[PDB]
Amino acid sequence: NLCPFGEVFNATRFASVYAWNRKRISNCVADYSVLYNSASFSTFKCYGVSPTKLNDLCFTNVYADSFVIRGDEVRQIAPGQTGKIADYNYKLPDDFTGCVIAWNSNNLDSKVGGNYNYLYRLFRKSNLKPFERDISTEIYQAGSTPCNGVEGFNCYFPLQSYGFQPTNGVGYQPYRVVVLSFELLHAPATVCG
Amino acid sequence: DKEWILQKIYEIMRLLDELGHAEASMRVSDLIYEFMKKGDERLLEEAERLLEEVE
Ligand SMILES: *[C@@H]1O[C@H](CO[C@@H]2O[C@@H](C)[C@@H](O)[C@@H](O)[C@@H]2O)[C@@H](O[C@@H]2O[C@H](CO)[C@@H](O)[C@H](O)[C@H]2NC(C)=O)[C@H](O)[C@H]1NC(C)=O
Repeated sequence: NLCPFGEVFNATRFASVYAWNRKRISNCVADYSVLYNSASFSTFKCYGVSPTKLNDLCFTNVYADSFVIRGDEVRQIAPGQTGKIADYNYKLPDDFTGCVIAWNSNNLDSKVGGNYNYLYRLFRKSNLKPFERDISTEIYQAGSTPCNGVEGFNCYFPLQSYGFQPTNGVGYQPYRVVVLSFELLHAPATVCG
Repeated sequence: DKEWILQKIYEIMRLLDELGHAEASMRVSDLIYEFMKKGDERLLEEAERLLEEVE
Protein backbone atom coordinates (compact mmCIF):
# COMPACT_ATOMS: atom_id res chain seq x y z
CA ASN A 1 0.00 0.00 0.00
CA LEU A 2 2.27 2.77 -1.39
CA CYS A 3 1.51 6.52 -1.22
CA PRO A 4 0.02 8.09 -4.39
CA PHE A 5 3.03 10.10 -5.44
CA GLY A 6 2.23 9.30 -9.05
CA GLU A 7 -1.00 11.29 -8.64
CA VAL A 8 1.00 14.30 -7.47
CA PHE A 9 4.12 14.31 -9.60
CA ASN A 10 2.66 12.78 -12.84
CA ALA A 11 -0.67 14.73 -12.77
CA THR A 12 -1.94 15.74 -16.20
CA ARG A 13 -2.58 19.28 -15.08
CA PHE A 14 -1.14 21.41 -12.30
CA ALA A 15 -2.85 24.22 -10.47
CA SER A 16 -2.16 27.88 -10.90
CA VAL A 17 0.09 29.22 -8.17
CA TYR A 18 -2.60 31.59 -6.89
CA ALA A 19 -4.83 28.57 -6.26
CA TRP A 20 -2.41 25.86 -5.29
CA ASN A 21 -3.74 22.32 -5.02
CA ARG A 22 -3.34 20.44 -1.75
CA LYS A 23 -3.33 16.65 -1.86
CA ARG A 24 -3.56 14.75 1.40
CA ILE A 25 -1.29 11.75 1.73
CA SER A 26 -2.24 9.32 4.48
CA ASN A 27 -2.58 5.67 5.49
CA CYS A 28 0.27 4.56 3.18
CA VAL A 29 3.94 3.78 2.64
CA ALA A 30 5.89 6.67 1.19
CA ASP A 31 8.78 5.38 -0.85
CA TYR A 32 10.72 8.64 -0.91
CA SER A 33 13.76 7.04 -2.54
CA VAL A 34 11.82 7.02 -5.78
CA LEU A 35 11.64 10.77 -5.86
CA TYR A 36 15.07 11.58 -4.52
CA ASN A 37 16.98 9.30 -6.86
CA SER A 38 14.85 10.00 -9.95
CA ALA A 39 17.39 12.56 -11.18
CA SER A 40 14.55 14.26 -13.08
CA PHE A 41 14.19 17.10 -10.61
CA SER A 42 16.20 20.30 -10.80
CA THR A 43 15.41 21.23 -7.23
CA PHE A 44 15.07 18.96 -4.25
CA LYS A 45 15.58 20.98 -1.11
CA CYS A 46 14.52 19.73 2.33
CA TYR A 47 13.99 21.80 5.44
CA GLY A 48 14.19 20.30 8.92
CA VAL A 49 15.12 16.93 7.43
CA SER A 50 17.70 15.51 5.07
CA PRO A 51 16.26 13.78 1.96
CA THR A 52 18.36 10.70 2.60
CA LYS A 53 16.65 9.98 5.90
CA LEU A 54 13.06 10.34 4.73
CA ASN A 55 12.76 6.59 4.30
CA ASP A 56 13.36 6.06 8.00
CA LEU A 57 10.73 8.49 9.30
CA CYS A 58 6.96 8.35 9.95
CA PHE A 59 4.69 11.38 9.72
CA THR A 60 1.18 12.16 10.91
CA ASN A 61 0.07 13.50 7.54
CA VAL A 62 1.86 14.61 4.44
CA TYR A 63 0.42 17.38 2.33
CA ALA A 64 1.53 17.84 -1.22
CA ASP A 65 0.95 21.34 -2.57
CA SER A 66 1.27 21.42 -6.34
CA PHE A 67 1.48 24.41 -8.68
CA VAL A 68 3.24 26.01 -11.66
CA ILE A 69 5.56 29.04 -11.47
CA ARG A 70 8.38 30.38 -13.63
CA GLY A 71 12.05 29.36 -13.23
CA ASP A 72 13.21 32.59 -11.56
CA GLU A 73 10.48 32.22 -8.91
CA VAL A 74 11.56 28.78 -7.76
CA ARG A 75 13.80 30.34 -5.13
CA GLN A 76 10.73 31.96 -3.54
CA ILE A 77 9.32 28.62 -2.56
CA ALA A 78 11.30 28.58 0.63
CA PRO A 79 11.00 29.66 4.30
CA GLY A 80 12.08 33.23 4.95
CA GLN A 81 11.67 34.38 1.34
CA THR A 82 9.74 37.32 -0.14
CA GLY A 83 8.55 38.23 -3.65
CA LYS A 84 5.30 38.22 -5.57
CA ILE A 85 4.86 34.49 -5.02
CA ALA A 86 6.11 34.27 -1.49
CA ASP A 87 3.94 37.26 -0.53
CA TYR A 88 0.78 36.98 -2.63
CA ASN A 89 0.42 33.38 -3.84
CA TYR A 90 2.18 30.80 -1.69
CA LYS A 91 3.87 31.51 1.62
CA LEU A 92 5.93 28.96 3.54
CA PRO A 93 6.43 29.49 7.32
CA ASP A 94 9.85 30.13 8.85
CA ASP A 95 9.59 26.86 10.80
CA PHE A 96 8.52 24.82 7.77
CA THR A 97 9.36 21.14 7.77
CA GLY A 98 9.16 19.43 4.43
CA CYS A 99 10.73 19.16 0.96
CA VAL A 100 10.43 21.42 -2.07
CA ILE A 101 10.70 19.61 -5.36
CA ALA A 102 10.68 21.27 -8.75
CA TRP A 103 11.32 20.40 -12.36
CA ASN A 104 11.31 22.00 -15.77
CA SER A 105 8.09 21.49 -17.70
CA ASN A 106 8.88 23.46 -20.86
CA ASN A 107 7.80 20.44 -22.91
CA LEU A 108 4.47 20.07 -21.08
CA ASP A 109 3.21 23.46 -19.93
CA SER A 110 4.44 25.56 -22.85
CA LYS A 111 2.65 26.00 -26.15
CA VAL A 112 3.43 27.64 -29.44
CA GLY A 113 2.09 31.16 -29.18
CA GLY A 114 2.07 30.90 -25.38
CA ASN A 115 0.21 28.98 -22.70
CA TYR A 116 -1.86 31.51 -20.77
CA ASN A 117 -3.77 29.00 -18.65
CA TYR A 118 -1.58 29.49 -15.57
CA LEU A 119 -2.26 32.50 -13.35
CA TYR A 120 -0.55 34.26 -10.47
CA ARG A 121 -1.73 36.98 -8.14
CA LEU A 122 0.01 40.29 -8.65
CA PHE A 123 -2.17 42.53 -6.51
CA ARG A 124 -3.32 42.03 -2.92
CA LYS A 125 -4.12 44.20 0.11
CA SER A 126 -1.62 42.39 2.33
CA ASN A 127 0.84 39.50 2.54
CA LEU A 128 -0.45 35.94 2.92
CA LYS A 129 -0.19 33.94 6.09
CA PRO A 130 1.77 30.67 5.81
CA PHE A 131 -0.19 28.10 3.80
CA GLU A 132 -3.01 30.55 3.16
CA ARG A 133 -4.85 30.16 -0.14
CA ASP A 134 -6.54 33.27 -1.51
CA ILE A 135 -8.63 32.70 -4.61
CA SER A 136 -10.79 35.81 -4.52
CA THR A 137 -11.19 37.55 -7.86
CA GLU A 138 -12.41 40.86 -6.44
CA ILE A 139 -10.92 43.84 -8.26
CA TYR A 140 -8.00 45.39 -6.42
CA GLN A 141 -8.12 49.04 -5.45
CA ALA A 142 -4.67 50.52 -5.90
CA GLY A 143 -5.66 54.18 -5.93
CA SER A 144 -7.74 56.56 -3.84
CA THR A 145 -10.99 56.00 -5.69
CA PRO A 146 -13.42 53.12 -4.97
CA CYS A 147 -13.59 50.53 -7.78
CA ASN A 148 -17.13 49.32 -7.10
CA GLY A 149 -16.56 46.26 -9.30
CA VAL A 150 -15.17 48.24 -12.24
CA GLU A 151 -11.62 48.01 -13.58
CA GLY A 152 -9.94 51.22 -14.70
CA PHE A 153 -7.56 53.84 -13.43
CA ASN A 154 -5.84 52.26 -10.44
CA CYS A 155 -8.34 49.30 -10.30
CA TYR A 156 -7.07 45.96 -11.51
CA PHE A 157 -8.10 42.37 -11.84
CA PRO A 158 -5.68 40.79 -9.27
CA LEU A 159 -4.55 37.88 -11.44
CA GLN A 160 -2.11 37.91 -14.34
CA SER A 161 -1.22 35.04 -16.63
CA TYR A 162 2.19 33.56 -17.28
CA GLY A 163 2.72 33.52 -21.00
CA PHE A 164 4.71 30.33 -21.18
CA GLN A 165 6.23 30.01 -24.65
CA PRO A 166 8.65 27.24 -25.78
CA THR A 167 11.23 29.82 -26.79
CA ASN A 168 11.39 31.65 -23.48
CA GLY A 169 14.72 31.89 -21.69
CA VAL A 170 15.30 29.56 -18.75
CA GLY A 171 14.20 31.96 -16.04
CA TYR A 172 10.88 32.31 -17.83
CA GLN A 173 10.24 28.64 -18.50
CA PRO A 174 7.53 26.90 -16.45
CA TYR A 175 8.45 24.79 -13.48
CA ARG A 176 6.23 22.28 -11.81
CA VAL A 177 6.54 22.57 -8.09
CA VAL A 178 5.47 20.13 -5.44
CA VAL A 179 5.89 21.00 -1.81
CA LEU A 180 5.68 18.14 0.63
CA SER A 181 4.73 19.47 4.03
CA PHE A 182 5.47 17.03 6.80
CA GLU A 183 3.30 17.07 9.87
CA LEU A 184 5.74 15.72 12.40
CA LEU A 185 3.69 16.58 15.44
CA HIS A 186 3.36 13.26 17.19
CA ALA A 187 0.20 11.26 16.58
CA PRO A 188 -0.55 7.61 15.45
CA ALA A 189 1.45 8.37 12.24
CA THR A 190 -0.32 7.29 9.09
CA VAL A 191 2.54 7.85 6.57
CA CYS A 192 5.70 5.65 6.93
CA GLY A 193 8.75 4.82 4.86
CA ASP B 1 0.88 61.57 -8.70
CA LYS B 2 2.61 58.21 -7.81
CA GLU B 3 -0.54 56.44 -8.99
CA TRP B 4 0.08 57.50 -12.57
CA ILE B 5 3.23 55.44 -12.62
CA LEU B 6 1.46 52.29 -11.57
CA GLN B 7 -1.13 52.75 -14.28
CA LYS B 8 1.49 53.31 -16.94
CA ILE B 9 3.64 50.30 -16.02
CA TYR B 10 0.51 48.15 -15.90
CA GLU B 11 -0.53 49.25 -19.36
CA ILE B 12 2.89 48.38 -20.76
CA MET B 13 2.85 44.75 -19.66
CA ARG B 14 -0.74 44.37 -20.81
CA LEU B 15 0.31 45.71 -24.20
CA LEU B 16 3.27 43.34 -24.36
CA ASP B 17 0.97 40.34 -23.89
CA GLU B 18 -1.01 41.57 -26.90
CA LEU B 19 2.13 41.72 -29.02
CA GLY B 20 2.96 38.06 -28.37
CA HIS B 21 6.00 38.83 -26.19
CA ALA B 22 5.40 36.97 -22.97
CA GLU B 23 8.94 37.09 -21.69
CA ALA B 24 9.00 40.86 -21.96
CA SER B 25 5.64 41.01 -20.22
CA MET B 26 6.88 38.89 -17.35
CA ARG B 27 9.95 41.13 -17.02
CA VAL B 28 7.70 44.18 -16.70
CA SER B 29 5.37 42.49 -14.23
CA ASP B 30 8.36 42.31 -11.88
CA LEU B 31 8.61 46.11 -12.09
CA ILE B 32 5.03 46.41 -10.89
CA TYR B 33 5.75 44.30 -7.86
CA GLU B 34 8.92 46.21 -7.02
CA PHE B 35 7.29 49.58 -7.67
CA MET B 36 4.45 49.02 -5.25
CA LYS B 37 7.03 48.28 -2.51
CA LYS B 38 9.28 51.29 -3.17
CA GLY B 39 9.55 55.01 -3.94
CA ASP B 40 11.74 54.26 -7.00
CA GLU B 41 10.14 55.80 -10.08
CA ARG B 42 12.88 54.75 -12.53
CA LEU B 43 11.02 51.49 -12.96
CA LEU B 44 8.68 53.32 -15.30
CA GLU B 45 11.56 54.28 -17.54
CA GLU B 46 12.75 50.67 -17.59
CA ALA B 47 9.30 49.39 -18.57
CA GLU B 48 9.15 51.96 -21.34
CA ARG B 49 12.59 50.96 -22.62
CA LEU B 50 11.59 47.28 -22.67
CA LEU B 51 8.57 48.16 -24.75
CA GLU B 52 10.66 50.16 -27.21
CA GLU B 53 13.06 47.24 -27.68
CA VAL B 54 10.17 44.84 -28.30
CA GLU B 55 8.46 47.17 -30.86
C1 LIG C 1 6.38 9.75 -13.18
O1 LIG C 1 6.39 9.11 -14.48
C2 LIG C 1 7.74 8.72 -14.90
C3 LIG C 1 7.62 8.12 -16.30
O2 LIG C 1 6.74 7.00 -16.30
C4 LIG C 1 6.85 6.19 -17.54
O3 LIG C 1 6.33 6.90 -18.69
C5 LIG C 1 4.89 7.20 -18.57
C6 LIG C 1 4.48 7.97 -19.81
C7 LIG C 1 4.08 5.88 -18.40
O4 LIG C 1 4.17 5.04 -19.56
C8 LIG C 1 4.60 5.13 -17.15
O5 LIG C 1 3.89 3.89 -16.99
C9 LIG C 1 6.11 4.83 -17.33
O6 LIG C 1 6.63 4.18 -16.17
C10 LIG C 1 8.35 7.72 -13.89
O7 LIG C 1 9.69 7.41 -14.29
C11 LIG C 1 9.99 5.93 -14.44
O8 LIG C 1 10.01 5.25 -13.16
C12 LIG C 1 10.29 3.80 -13.29
C13 LIG C 1 10.21 3.18 -11.89
O9 LIG C 1 11.16 3.74 -11.00
C14 LIG C 1 11.68 3.59 -13.95
O10 LIG C 1 11.94 2.20 -14.12
C15 LIG C 1 11.67 4.28 -15.34
O11 LIG C 1 12.96 4.12 -15.97
C16 LIG C 1 11.38 5.79 -15.17
N1 LIG C 1 11.28 6.41 -16.50
C17 LIG C 1 11.79 7.61 -16.75
C18 LIG C 1 11.67 8.20 -18.13
O12 LIG C 1 12.36 8.26 -15.87
C19 LIG C 1 8.39 8.39 -12.50
O13 LIG C 1 8.92 7.48 -11.54
C20 LIG C 1 6.95 8.78 -12.10
N2 LIG C 1 6.97 9.48 -10.82
C21 LIG C 1 6.27 9.02 -9.79
C22 LIG C 1 6.29 9.75 -8.47
O14 LIG C 1 5.59 8.00 -9.90
